[PDB]
Amino acid sequence: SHMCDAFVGTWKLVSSENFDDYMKEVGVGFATRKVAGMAKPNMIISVNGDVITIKSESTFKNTEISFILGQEFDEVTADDRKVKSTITLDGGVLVHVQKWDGKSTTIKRKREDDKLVVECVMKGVTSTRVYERA
Ligand SMILES: O=C(O)C1=C(C(=O)Nc2sc3c(c2-c2nc(C4CC4)no2)CCC(F)(F)C3)CCOC1
Ligand SMILES: [Cl-]
Repeated sequence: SHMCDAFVGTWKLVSSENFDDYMKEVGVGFATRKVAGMAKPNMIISVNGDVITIKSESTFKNTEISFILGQEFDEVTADDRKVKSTITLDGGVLVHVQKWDGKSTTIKRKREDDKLVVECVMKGVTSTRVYERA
């Protein structure tokens, strides 16, 4: 067992706040924002040895990353940015930093009660997306 075990499973989106504005800050175009904002993804998190896999599954699009904590990887985001990403565990929080074109955004995942809370931040704009077990 590992601390990361509290994340593993299949999670469904139950609430979203400020996501359109977060996407605007990131640079997502209008049509993608509208379709993304309508999505109700499932988030599937699994671990095999040192490799963590996170899959986001929705209508329109499925995206999946696999990574080792602390080890940078190149990532194509759901909005088609090519970014360089690093994910670490900081005091029980999974912290995902994405860098591209001199910009940065951070996505944090935290277990709070029976929820998986996702906080997305770009400059001063935060979006909070709450998932529950499917
Ligand atoms: O997993 C999340 O809740 C999180 C995110 C999420 O779900 N984004 C989703 S789902 C989803 C899409 C996007 C999306 N994002 C973005 C920019 C903001 C990054 N452009 O498109 C597009 C296609 C889809 F078919 F509609 C399905 C993004 C932020 O980090 C947590
Ligand atoms: Cl780490």
